[PDB]
Amino acid sequence: KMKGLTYTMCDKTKFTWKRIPTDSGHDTVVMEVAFSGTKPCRIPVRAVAHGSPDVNVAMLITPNPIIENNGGGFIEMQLPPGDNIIYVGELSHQWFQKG
Amino acid sequence: SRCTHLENRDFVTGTQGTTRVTLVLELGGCVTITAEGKPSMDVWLDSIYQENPAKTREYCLHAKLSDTKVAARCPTMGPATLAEEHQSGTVCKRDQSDRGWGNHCGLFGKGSIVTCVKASCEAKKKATGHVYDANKIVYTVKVEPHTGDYVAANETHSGRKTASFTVSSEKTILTMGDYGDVSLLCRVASGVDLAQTVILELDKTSEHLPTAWQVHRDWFNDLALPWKHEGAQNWNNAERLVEFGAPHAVKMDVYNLGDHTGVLLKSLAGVPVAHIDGTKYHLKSGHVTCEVGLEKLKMKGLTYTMCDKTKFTWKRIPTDSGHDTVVMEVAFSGTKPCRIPVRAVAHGSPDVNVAMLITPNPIIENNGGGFIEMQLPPGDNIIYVGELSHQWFQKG
Ligand SMILES: *[C@@H]1O[C@H](CO)[C@@H](O)[C@H](O)[C@H]1NC(C)=O
Repeated sequence: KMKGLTYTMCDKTKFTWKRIPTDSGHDTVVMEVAFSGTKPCRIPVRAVAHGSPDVNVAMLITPNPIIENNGGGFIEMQLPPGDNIIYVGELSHQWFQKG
Repeated sequence: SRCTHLENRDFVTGTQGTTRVTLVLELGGCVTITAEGKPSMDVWLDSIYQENPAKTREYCLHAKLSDTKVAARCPTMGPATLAEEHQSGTVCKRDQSDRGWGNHCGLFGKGSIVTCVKASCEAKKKATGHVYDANKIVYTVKVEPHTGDYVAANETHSGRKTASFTVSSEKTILTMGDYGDVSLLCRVASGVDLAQTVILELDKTSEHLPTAWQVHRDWFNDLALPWKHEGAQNWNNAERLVEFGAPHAVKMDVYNLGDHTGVLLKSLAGVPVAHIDGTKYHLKSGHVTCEVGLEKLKMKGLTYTMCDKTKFTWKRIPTDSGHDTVVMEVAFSGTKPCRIPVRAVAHGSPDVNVAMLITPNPIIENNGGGFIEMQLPPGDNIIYVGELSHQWFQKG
């Protein structure tokens, strides 16, 4: 079963990193975010090929990423080569993908 | 939407200037009707039935054989005879038996022999036929407004309306609550061939059989068994379940040809069933032709506030219905009646909304309204319900 598909989307303003986007060595990117609302909610995660904001290119490895009353901040994803911007609502981080 | 409960469906589409749509409605089909600026409607033929259709010919499946009586005569004395030959409810055969001296008979030759067996039907071994009357058959047509309410097949939509079409039923108007009126005229002769049709019925209490079968009139009259009409006392053609074994002196051998139920059931394999709800005999296949009047339907809540785009969640995530439509249901968390802000985008082209809704002007009410059905172009799309979104891939 998919957990929390009926949860509220999180407030896009209320994110911070705990751990900035990082290459895992498996072509995936890993990260962790904190969220500051007192809530269980669905994380608004996406990524953009730089200069093309319309097409979301985030292939998540963590499907339907969710923050819970304890736990949930960690996200893993895969991205196309070249410049990308990762977003977690209003958080963003320019990511360059190798090869 | 009743027509999501079925894997047979049709979609009918009128322009803004449409009135009186003409349909064929079939049992186990369902039609969704759409018109620009009108609420969409699910319309279906619910049932075709009659209370107590006229019993025709009964058939007997298994004979109960009794009172085998024999009489025989010596070769000069002409015909042997029994009173049985003239009684009701007997089967008889007349034949020639070899006779001679010691066959306790004067002369060597062939003597007349007659045998008669009393032949009733075995208890509950009847196949009764029934015939429909165009002056007493009821077609039932059902309608529901294609609202944002999802209700399962074991549950009933509160906006569901029913029209009976007897031959004595003219153009009938159903008030779809807040959605205005729909009118129906279904012509009961523009339907099933009731002269060609018999409801064949065996033992109703048979736990491992159909209640009845819908069978052709000529084929039913060609069943090769003993038969009688309602209230008649004795079987015509009782011969059909009795064999006589070749004569031996003063014997001819009466043999009961056994229960023919399995012979019938093999000839009824795959044949359309008919249900029997006590006195009501229902067809399970067949159709009617209707005109549906859309011209007095109203759009509900076009003057409601658009909903707060932030306050949505899924109850049920976007899903393929199998009809090329996508279905979903959303909750909304404002304490309100409001118009749902629904749209969809071809992925990478955010400007053109591609959501062809099947639920026009989708609305959330103080109870009900969250369900949405729509159609989308092939390839990648994003569905939105305000700030909710879901990437949808459309097949073919
Ligand atoms: C329909 O079936 C479901 C599943 O068994 C059940 O939860 C529900 O109460 C049923 N509805 C009605 C009205 O029978």
